[PDB]
Amino acid sequence: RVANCSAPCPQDWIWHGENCYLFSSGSFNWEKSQEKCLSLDAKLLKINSTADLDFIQQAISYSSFPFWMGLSRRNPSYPWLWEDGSPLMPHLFRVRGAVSQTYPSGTCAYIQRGAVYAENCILAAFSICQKKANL
Amino acid sequence: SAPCPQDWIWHGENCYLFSSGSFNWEKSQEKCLSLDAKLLKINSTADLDFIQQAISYSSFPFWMGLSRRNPSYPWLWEDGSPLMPHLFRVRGAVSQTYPSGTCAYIQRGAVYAENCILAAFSICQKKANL
Repeated sequence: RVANCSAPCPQDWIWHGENCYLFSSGSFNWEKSQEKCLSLDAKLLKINSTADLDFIQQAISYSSFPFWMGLSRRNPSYPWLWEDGSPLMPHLFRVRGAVSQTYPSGTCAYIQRGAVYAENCILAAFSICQKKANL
Repeated sequence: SAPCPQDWIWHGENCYLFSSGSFNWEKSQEKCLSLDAKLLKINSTADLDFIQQAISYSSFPFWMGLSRRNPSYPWLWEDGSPLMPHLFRVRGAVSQTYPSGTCAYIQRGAVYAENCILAAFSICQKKANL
């Protein structure tokens, strides 16, 4: 039961800093991508520092695909919030794009080619999960 | 004692790494050795599946440790072992002779034959500390 050595991260994940990262298998709407990470006892990507940003941009340099992050905005009236209920801080980046009240279930942000964008949560895209590294 | 270093992908008995630059087969092999690794070697259908998963989101060609001098030589990995019969089927330029031989790479889930002289990204692998 108590770990013989215990790896920082599970197999197929990527270890960097105090975190483990897992790249989605395919395209799913935001709500589902969220369910996928929660089921693994993790969460959607939350960039909380420059090092995280550097790592992700590099780990996603090989792709042109959109990767959902755990950031959403119910509608224009509301603010951009991460999954843990905390606000979006300025310094890191800006989410360009539309926040439409016609969108069925709010607006969600994704990362693609280094820049962050806004989109109808209902659409499908790849995602990135994250958990603290086992140390 | 961590299985693999940061940025590597721990899967089964090994660690895996996507290269930072696009080079010819020779230079790519040099780069993997420099990292105490070798070019990717697929020992089964499970290896291949894991690879495609990791490369799903990319349309780039990734060199692997498979090659031969010309169509008269069979496909062999760097270590000398042959290509297992039922793993995959190498497509593309399989009937040509290149001064620097024909090398293989994975792109879009499929394996192709190409002039070793050409550029491509690569996948390096090494044993994990278990």
